[PDB]
Amino acid sequence: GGSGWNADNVDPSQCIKQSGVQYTYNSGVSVCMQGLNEGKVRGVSVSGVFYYNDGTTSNFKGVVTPSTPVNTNQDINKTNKVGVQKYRALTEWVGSRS
Repeated sequence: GGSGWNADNVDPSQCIKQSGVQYTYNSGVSVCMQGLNEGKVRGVSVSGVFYYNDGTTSNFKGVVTPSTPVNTNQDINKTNKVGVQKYRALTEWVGSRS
């Protein structure tokens, strides 16, 4: 039987918003704390990759929690020197499978 709310009907891309170069958990949204409050979630996993025209890629993975933010501000001097061509971010629910 269906239990009602399913973290599957909520996109994790809207649960976490990126500000400048920082990631923060949006607890101001009832759905985001709905799963965290029931203990069916532990937060949202976010990964970021910086593509450098130098043909090199860096990948930093971390978990965004209302108490632990993730900064993509890795090496801006390298990016300001050559710049970033494509930027990709992946967001998945962390906790119960599916």
